[PDB]
Amino acid sequence: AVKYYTLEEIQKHNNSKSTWLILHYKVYDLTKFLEEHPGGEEVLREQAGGDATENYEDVGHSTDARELSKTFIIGELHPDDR
Ligand code: HEM
Repeated sequence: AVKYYTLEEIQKHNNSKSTWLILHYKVYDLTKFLEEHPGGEEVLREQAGGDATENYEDVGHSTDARELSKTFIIGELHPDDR
């Protein structure tokens, strides 16, 4: 099965308690990854609650980074909001 979230509910996860963001229509919960991110947490918090696909691809993450990102996927963006 697959869980779908709307932009409306995703935007609510941008506080000290929860940090979600969208990348290529997938929703990631990076709450616990903020302090481990080699790129720092400020760059993630700034994109929280929205689509950060361009900024993500702009930096050109390595293969290993993309493999690791999969562990943080909690669902996908609802088809109606794409
Ligand atoms: C999906 C979660 C993400 C994972 C697993 C992740 C992982 C990493 C890793 C492992 C690196 C080290 C370099 C590399 O291997 O490419 C890195 C660097 C970096 N990340 Fe991320 N990242 C994520 C999302 C993002 C997002 C959304 C942004 C910005 C909007 C971002 C901005 C950066 C920057 C600026 C660097 C440093 C690049 C440099 O020093 O040249 N990352 N990230």
